[PDB]
Amino acid sequence: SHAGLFNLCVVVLIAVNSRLIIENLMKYGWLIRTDFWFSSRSLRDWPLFMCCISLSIFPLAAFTVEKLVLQKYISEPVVIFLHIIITMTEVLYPVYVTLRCDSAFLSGVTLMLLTCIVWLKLVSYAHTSYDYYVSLKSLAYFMVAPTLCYQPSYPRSACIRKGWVARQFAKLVIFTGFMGFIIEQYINPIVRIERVLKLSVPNLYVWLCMFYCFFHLWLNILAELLCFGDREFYKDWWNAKSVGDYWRMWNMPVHKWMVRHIYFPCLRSKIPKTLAIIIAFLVSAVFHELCIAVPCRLFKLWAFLGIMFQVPLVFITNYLQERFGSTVGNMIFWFIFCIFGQPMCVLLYYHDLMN
Amino acid sequence: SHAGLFNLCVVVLIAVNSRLIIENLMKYGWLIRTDFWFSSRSLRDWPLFMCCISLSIFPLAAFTVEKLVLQKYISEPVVIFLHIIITMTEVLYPVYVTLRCDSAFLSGVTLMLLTCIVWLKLVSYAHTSYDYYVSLKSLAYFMVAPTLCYQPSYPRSACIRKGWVARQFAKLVIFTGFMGFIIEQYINPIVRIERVLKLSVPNLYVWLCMFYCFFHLWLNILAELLCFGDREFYKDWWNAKSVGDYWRMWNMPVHKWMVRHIYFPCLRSKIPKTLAIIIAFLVSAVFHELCIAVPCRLFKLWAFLGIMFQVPLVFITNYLQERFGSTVGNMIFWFIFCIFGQPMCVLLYYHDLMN
Ligand SMILES: CCCCCCCC/C=C\CCCCCCCC(=O)OC[C@H](COC(=O)CCCCCCC/C=C/CCCCCCCC)OC(=O)CCCCCCC/C=C\CCCCCCCC
Ligand SMILES: CCCCCCCC/C=C\CCCCCCCC(=O)OC[C@H](COC(=O)CCCCCCC/C=C/CCCCCCCC)OC(=O)CCCCCCC/C=C\CCCCCCCC
Ligand SMILES: CCCCCCCC/C=C\CCCCCCCC(=O)O
Ligand SMILES: CCCCCCCC/C=C\CCCCCCCC(=O)O
Repeated sequence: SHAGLFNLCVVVLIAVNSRLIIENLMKYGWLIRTDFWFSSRSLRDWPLFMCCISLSIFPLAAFTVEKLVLQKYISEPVVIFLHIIITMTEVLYPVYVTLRCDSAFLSGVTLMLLTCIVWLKLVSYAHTSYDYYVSLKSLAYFMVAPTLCYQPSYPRSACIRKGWVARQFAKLVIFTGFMGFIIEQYINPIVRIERVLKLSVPNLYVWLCMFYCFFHLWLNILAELLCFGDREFYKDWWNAKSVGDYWRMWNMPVHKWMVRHIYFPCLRSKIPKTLAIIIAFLVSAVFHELCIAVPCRLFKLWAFLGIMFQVPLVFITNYLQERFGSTVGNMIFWFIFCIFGQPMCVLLYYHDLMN
Repeated sequence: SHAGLFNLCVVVLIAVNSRLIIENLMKYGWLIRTDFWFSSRSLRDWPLFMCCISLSIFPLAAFTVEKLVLQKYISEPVVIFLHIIITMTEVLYPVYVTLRCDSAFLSGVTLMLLTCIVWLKLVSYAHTSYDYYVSLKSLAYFMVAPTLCYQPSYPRSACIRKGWVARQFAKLVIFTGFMGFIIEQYINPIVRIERVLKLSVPNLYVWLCMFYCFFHLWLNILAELLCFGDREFYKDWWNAKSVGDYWRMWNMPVHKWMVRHIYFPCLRSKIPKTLAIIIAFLVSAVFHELCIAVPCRLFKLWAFLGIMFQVPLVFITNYLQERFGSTVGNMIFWFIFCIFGQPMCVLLYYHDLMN
């Protein structure tokens, strides 16, 4: 029920290194100096964080495709064409903003992540129903809601616990600081066969702390502050028998965005392989490549090819899970997630950024 | 439900070191050389493993205190005196065997562990009921049963699954070999403030692998071969809010041996502190000191004082868990279990053995 071994990992990586106090060298307010964003309100990161506010205008377009009634100057291919156009400019504008304006790493990462999330929300709004109104602020709650499925009707009318979520925010900032410490003093000295695994041992813990920061801490804080309900935002992916089992429980918001893309809304095409393994993962590869490669300002297509090489890993690991046990299935998931996977998909870009 | 992060730890400590194959130097059948027992059927370990067979004769005595009916030549203090005597000689004979006969470490460890388990089984038989028979082989099943409570009546009338248990035995031998590898190449080079934690980081993983070997693997194999049922042999101790909570779910056999020692069979004395914290833990300290110090053949009383100083940690950590959070309570449990606890309670004796 609780965390358990995560607190063990945190305290043992505190205990391994000699910085037992927050003052490492001198005058450090946190346990690490501010290395994630730093600077101030300057022109380096000014258009990147002002672009995310611009991502509010694309839901505001899409409601004005649907709040415009369908007998009022719009026809049946026109509304789909407007939906495709207002999603495509929504993707293409922050890419141009991040590539033109030279900036840091994390500001581009959060702008691009917000762009991908807003895109998935937009596509889930566009095709989810039958065809001045009474629901004009439903899209303004779905924008800052964790789910990627429209008309949730999940109970907002509840007592907001101002407590617990505050503790969760403290856990969030201290684990982001722990992420920064592991990055600064475990991976940065390495950059300037088994050496790849020696390089990739700390970034697996960095990804584990990333998942604890976003899906358990941040997504529950977001579901609590606007009192969504703190719902199931993932299942037990850490005991993934296969990597295809990993993809269906690491992200319960994205998986419900996939069900319209796989089941009865998309069951009119009747194809097993491309509809689940290729184009549903082409979506995730595009919105991985945009999230990792555009902030580094070099396009080597490594995150895209990493996810597209992780696509045959589904077919290999499901059969290897059927062949071997659920133990060796999870061990081969952890090894294939460590050395050729999502942590290494940011290790390559970090090495290309810091060299 | 599954293991999850344990397979991650196994594969990441495989990936850290360069021995990616079982042939480390030359001719190694396992992934470590045979260092646990080794030798052969020689006179060094001959009386130690022949003493465990002798531990069968003390249940065979105790049934002959109870199959001898209380109207047949025995009175009410005499049966209790016979019970005390046949438990005390049961403890004191393998101590003399291990101390007189100079031998290895693990043979003494398994002899003393069997002595402690047989003692707890004997005490839980002497006082568990009201007062040639029809149940003459019940004590010969309780001897090789995981529980420490008498008259279980748990269903042996079931089909033994020959599968899974075999897989569990393969997991057991490979995790014992992985234990030997971590001991050989992570702790042995260290022996000849933060240096104590640098010494005690691999032994926490060694204890984690010991718990996975004994309580999840070996005890389920034992409960399968005799088709006991593979019952609850521990609960989630890894998310212990306190060490006082850790002691009640690390060992569900020992905890039910403690419930008769605390509740209604032993509630006639009505004392809160000594009946739960001192003399219910003096048992565990004595049968820790017999297990770790007698095989090392030096009596520095370190495991006994380690458990007895681990006793006030219950009183500190219950209030510190009421004060701080369940996250910080688990982190302080993991730190207080790492540096001054059961893994360090074998680290001191291993340092004194290998130097
Ligand atoms: C006049 C005054 C001026 C106006 C003032 C206005 C303020 C301006 C603007 C603010 C933004 C605009 C707000 C508009 C949209 C609101 C959306 C929102 O609030 O959250 C909704 C969303 C969560 O998305 C994120 O948070 C992502 C961002 C988190 C990144 C880190 C960011 C730190 C943040 C701030 C730093 C500030 C600190 C000080 C520095 C300041 C100096 C520089 O939830 C979902 O729906 C998703 C659920 C579905 C999951 C999708 C798939 C899962 C994907 C990934 C898993 C991998 C994640 C790894 C994480 C990568 C990084 C390690
Ligand atoms: C004519 C032919 C000759 C005659 C042939 C006969 C053979 C003679 C004899 C064999 C024994 C006598 C059998 C008689 C009794 C049977 C009892 C039995 O079988 O198990 C019952 C018991 C389990 O106890 C153990 O196994 C403990 C032993 C495991 C130790 C390792 C041992 C490896 C074993 C063998 C090695 C051999 C390999 C080849 C080498 C050979 C060359 C040298 O279960 C419970 O009830 C307990 C549940 C309650 C829990 C109590 C509290 C929890 C405590 C601790 C947690 C910490 C554990 C740390 C682990 C310590 C190590 C790091
Ligand atoms: C090694 C240094 C790490 C620095 C921080 C990490 C930077 C990149 C982090 C995450 C990239 C995106 C991961 C999740 C992608 C899914 C996004 C989506 O599907 O829309
Ligand atoms: C660091 C090297 C490790 C070598 C193997 C470990 C040797 C000792 C292991 C366990 C000792 C006993 C631990 C549990 C004691 C409980 C016994 C009881 O309550 O009867």
